[PDB]
Amino acid sequence: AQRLGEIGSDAVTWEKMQPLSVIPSLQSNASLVDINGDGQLDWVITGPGLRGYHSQRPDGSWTRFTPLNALPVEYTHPRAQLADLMGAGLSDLVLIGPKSVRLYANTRDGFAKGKDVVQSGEITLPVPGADPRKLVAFSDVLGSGQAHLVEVSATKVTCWPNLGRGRFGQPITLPGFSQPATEFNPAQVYLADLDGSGPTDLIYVHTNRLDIFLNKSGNGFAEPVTLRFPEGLRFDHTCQLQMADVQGLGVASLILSVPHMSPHHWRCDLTNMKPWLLNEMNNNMGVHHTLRYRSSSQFWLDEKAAALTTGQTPVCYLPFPIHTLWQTETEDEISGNKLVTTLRYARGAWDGREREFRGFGYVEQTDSHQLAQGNAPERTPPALTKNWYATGLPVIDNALSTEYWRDDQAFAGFSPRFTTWQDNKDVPLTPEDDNSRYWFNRALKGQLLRSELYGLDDSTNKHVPYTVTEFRSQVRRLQHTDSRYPVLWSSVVESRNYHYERIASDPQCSQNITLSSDRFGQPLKQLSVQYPRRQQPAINLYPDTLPDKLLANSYDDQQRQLRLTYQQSSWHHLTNNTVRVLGLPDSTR
Amino acid sequence: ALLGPYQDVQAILSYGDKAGLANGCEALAVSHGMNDSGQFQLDFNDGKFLPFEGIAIDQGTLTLSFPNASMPEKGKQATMLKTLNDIILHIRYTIK
Amino acid sequence: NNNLAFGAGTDTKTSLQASVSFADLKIREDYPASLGKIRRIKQISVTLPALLGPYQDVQAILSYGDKAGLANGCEALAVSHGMNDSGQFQLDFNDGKFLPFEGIAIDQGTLTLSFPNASMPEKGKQATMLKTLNDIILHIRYTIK
Amino acid sequence: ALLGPYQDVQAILSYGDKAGLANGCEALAVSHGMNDSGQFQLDFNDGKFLPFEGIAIDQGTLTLSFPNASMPEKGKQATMLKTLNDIILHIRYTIK
Amino acid sequence: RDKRALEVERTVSLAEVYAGLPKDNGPFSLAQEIDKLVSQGSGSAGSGNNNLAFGAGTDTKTSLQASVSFADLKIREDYPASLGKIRRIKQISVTLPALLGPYQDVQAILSYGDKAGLANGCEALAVSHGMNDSGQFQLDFNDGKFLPFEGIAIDQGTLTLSFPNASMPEKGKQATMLKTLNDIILHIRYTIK
Amino acid sequence: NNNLAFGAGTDTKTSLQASVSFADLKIREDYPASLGKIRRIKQISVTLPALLGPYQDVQAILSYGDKAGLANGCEALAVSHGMNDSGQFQLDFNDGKFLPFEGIAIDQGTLTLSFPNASMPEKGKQATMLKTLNDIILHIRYTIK
Amino acid sequence: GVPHYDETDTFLGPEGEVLVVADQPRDESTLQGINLGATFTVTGYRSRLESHFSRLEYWQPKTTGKTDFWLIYSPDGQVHLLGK
Repeated sequence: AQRLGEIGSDAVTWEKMQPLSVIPSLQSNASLVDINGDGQLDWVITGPGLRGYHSQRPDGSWTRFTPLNALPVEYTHPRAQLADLMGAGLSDLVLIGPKSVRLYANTRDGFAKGKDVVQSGEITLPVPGADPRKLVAFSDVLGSGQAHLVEVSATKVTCWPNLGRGRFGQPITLPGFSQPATEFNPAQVYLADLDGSGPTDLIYVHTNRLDIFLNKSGNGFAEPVTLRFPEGLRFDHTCQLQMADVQGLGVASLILSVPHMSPHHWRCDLTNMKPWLLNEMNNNMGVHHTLRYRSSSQFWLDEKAAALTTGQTPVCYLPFPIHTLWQTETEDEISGNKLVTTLRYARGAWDGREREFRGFGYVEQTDSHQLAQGNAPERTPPALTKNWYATGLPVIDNALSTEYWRDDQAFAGFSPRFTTWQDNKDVPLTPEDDNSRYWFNRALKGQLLRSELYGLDDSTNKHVPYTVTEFRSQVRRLQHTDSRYPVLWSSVVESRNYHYERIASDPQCSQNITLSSDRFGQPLKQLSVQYPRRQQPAINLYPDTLPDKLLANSYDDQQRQLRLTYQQSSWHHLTNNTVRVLGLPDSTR
Repeated sequence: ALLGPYQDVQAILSYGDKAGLANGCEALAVSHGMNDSGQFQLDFNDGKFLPFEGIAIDQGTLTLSFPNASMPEKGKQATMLKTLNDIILHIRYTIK
Repeated sequence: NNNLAFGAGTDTKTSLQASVSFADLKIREDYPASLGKIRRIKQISVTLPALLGPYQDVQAILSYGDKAGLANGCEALAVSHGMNDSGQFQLDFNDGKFLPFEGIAIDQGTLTLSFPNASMPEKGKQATMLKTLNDIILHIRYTIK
Repeated sequence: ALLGPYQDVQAILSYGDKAGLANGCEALAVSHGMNDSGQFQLDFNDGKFLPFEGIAIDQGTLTLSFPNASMPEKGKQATMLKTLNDIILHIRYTIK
Repeated sequence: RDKRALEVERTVSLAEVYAGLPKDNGPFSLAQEIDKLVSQGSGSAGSGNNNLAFGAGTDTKTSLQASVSFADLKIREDYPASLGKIRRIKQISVTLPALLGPYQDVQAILSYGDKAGLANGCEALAVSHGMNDSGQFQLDFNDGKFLPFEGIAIDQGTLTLSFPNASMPEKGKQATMLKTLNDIILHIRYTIK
Repeated sequence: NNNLAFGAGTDTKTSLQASVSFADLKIREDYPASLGKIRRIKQISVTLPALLGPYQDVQAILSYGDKAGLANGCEALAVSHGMNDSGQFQLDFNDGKFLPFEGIAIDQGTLTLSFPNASMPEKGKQATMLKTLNDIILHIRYTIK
Repeated sequence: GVPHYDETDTFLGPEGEVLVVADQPRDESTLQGINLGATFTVTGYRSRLESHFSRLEYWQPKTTGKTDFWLIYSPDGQVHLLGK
């Protein structure tokens, strides 16, 4: 996918096809599926005598062949399907019979010993492919976040809840769906979460129109919405209806692919905004807040495009698009002014091991004033704030430093410190292996690492921040006598503040350092550092509208002293099986 | 019908009238239920007549028989038949 | 020779016919003359993109309306499915037999595709299928020699 | 069962009784475990009798032997067997 | 004197052939030269036996001919000499990974422009769909017959792939498909003995 | 007989060879002796789970380095790709011919797999492919009699 | 995955962090002087990411006539009871 048009447009296109530079040589009995739940599609080979895969990395390279630790003999069985029945986000291997299911849990390196799960009561499950007059598929039609086993026929929709581990509940009838039953053909039944909500809707294709039944939260279907096809297009058994968020809108669009001697495609957009988001607030006292959202995939495309203009190869570490807040607008009625906050996000990421979103490694905020007409000659320029945060994935966190504003005379920047609580000391540690590196780095997630503030004026020093703030975090290992993960604690050990006021030279700068802390994170020893003024460089970089010799007259000796404020402290802790009181102050010097 | 991955169906299809049925083309077994031919392999080129071949398309009667269907006697088809929605014949015929 | 019409037989009046002149397809022009003048049809399959139900079949006859070395029984072809549907239960170019329409010059004559039981007023079985038919696609295999 | 990345199955199927077992139709080797008819190529029309062909459906016993199964001997199949959920025989037979 | 020969496949990208010509032979990007030659009703690209050009027949002046010298493909360097000196083509298949849909055709002729132990009618192959396209309705390597191009030494002579009705000014039928042709791939099967 | 080396031939110095002793594979111990003593190879295919570029092939020769009933041309097998690549354009177990390596005792002699143009400081074509080759797999079909 | 309820499961705390066992299990019968009627196994927990250093306990009866429960000891001496 590519950004179409200028950066900031919401248009999406695709580039000229190019061969991938590298692909797996083994493409026999293989398919492209995610079997680890990493977000990386795996070219998975299950051939005669060989089981393994090549995972597609986010930078475009592939891993080497990785053997599976264990694959079921039945993997290749004609009724084999993959579905999440464990409720783990992984695709498990399952065979469905009418009274039982054979389930092999996905253990993320191979599969578990298969178990036969017998269904309770008199529950009888549909077996997909058993009857050409109806559709049987795994989909979420209740909006619970689990695929359920669903049977769709001309007269009714029946759902069997997924209770986990192959157990199914009693069938639920979801009323409202109905076709002529002579004209009913399961081939024409498509499922999608078109409104961006929990449950999946049902689309029935008729040759000249789409019959869309919205899913009323698992309690049946809404009356069908009929969308006529554009003139000249008719749907048939050769035509494909696809449903995908090709536009990054958070919702699928309907795509009609028709290969009739010359493939052509049509797309229906039902919305350009995700429906169920808070959109407005009005407090009836003149304050009106409007929210807008933009998906993370559109921010990615802008990032991608920007890289092209600089010859760089960006990597998206976030396979799962999310809707972030963008263009928050506050209108002050009575007054007539508008305040607009624009956010821009970049470099966000998905964990892949804990299957969670880590956050964005970068957030950029603008702050603009649209003053009421007639009030001013465009006074009050907009501001810009750049914020860098740890994602805890040190492929991003390490890259973020090149985006920082450069001051050639700056103090050395920060890097995270890792320690272990050893004989009650904050002892430095270099993580022993990759598991520790993972657990330690993730403990940094969400920490603000740097913040820069700029005014967006029309001056000559508009590219110099007013302020810069830097932080250094630390992660301490407190306990690892457990399952593989450690108990970790983290805080900011150092914080550095620069004040440039848009003058690149002669900044003020100070730093707060916690030299030592207790087992409960209390600041046993702290230091505040006030750094001296730089010794008067040759080039002023001041407005030079100043009184004669003012700059010379602005230098003094107090400004050249290094100040270290040093404070000792102690606290009481009442810790027993019945009492827990921490941090009661005792003393300080 | 709802058969599992390792579950069969037992049924016999036969022609109930006078016709030049070959010996062994008089009746056909059904075992898997999915477009199930009366044979382990289907080949229209093996030099042999197929089951029911040569029967006029408009004469006589077909019967499909499910043994062990009765529920009160605990038959085997008895539980599966309660899940059989329809019966579909696929008839290949020729016009000459 | 490029039209639609109902039949004029005694049992085909309710059949819907479509026809095409080979001469108007300009197949010959696709390849240089120098490659050979004898250009004859090897095989024809028919695709009928249409919306059909799961047990709904197609009844259609493809036939050649001209003088040609049609073999006895290669004069006409049935269509049952409409998905690159040949006139045979099996298609084999090596069974020692001539195929339906084999040997017809690519320029000469007219094909007709006849859909019986088409007229809606007569409650024809195909009357509802034809209304979901979007095109007719022929797949013509031929040789140059 | 589940197999490691290069693991195969070693098992012999044989008939433990008096029957017209042709020379080499006495026993069959299993290697992949999936509808594993122990033939490099299965053909029901090659003019030969297949393994176990002709044995009456109600006579004698089948044995399925898994060599190198004992865990104390560190047998190679020992860990495969620990993951084996069931054993399934797909039996084709004819009525005449 | 029979011998099971080593049966060897090799894949050839013409884009990499023309792109890889010595500078003095006029190396070029295939897709781009095709676009120019289609838009113009004439011209050529490349040199020698490694080129693109319009044909000079009486009914081929509107066709584009892609030419490839076998000698320059260095097929014989892929395997050591000691495996056998006879290295001959068994079969050639043409893949045109074009945006050619399932209901669209390509008209192209593959031919050998030299003297060789060819069968009559095996000197030229028709390519109609471009997907591992052998000019056969069915491919059978055991039907008792010689295949198109069978027996040609792997380092001798030149192949031509001709696309008729290519010239855009003549409103040629292929003129629009050729502008979207990303590459030409030849799958060459040959044996060693 | 269980090693990696460059070939000693005049045109093999840039070929990377791998060799394996059948005797050390202990194929023989997979099944009990009572099932038959004559255990012979029927067919061998090679699997090569490496990464490749756009249209690159794999060049490798599999051969038997010992005394055996090797028919003329069943002495060695060429591999063109890694997908369980047999020695032919088509594998047919019933075409009336012996297959490469057929009849070799399962526990005797040594196989060699040779990758020509392997050396990097020579710019061998396979030099890069080999750096993406994590394993080499032999799928062996054999019979007990 | 869906929990097994067989103590192979893990738990999430007040904020959705994974709890780990910190304290070797101990027995108890009286909670703040209240004789609960049964002996409970009491296991202590910490969050994997230890935010605010609270301490959690899981009380598991050694009987069948009683249910389990959780306690939380906040850093300010505040004590919470959940699920009793």
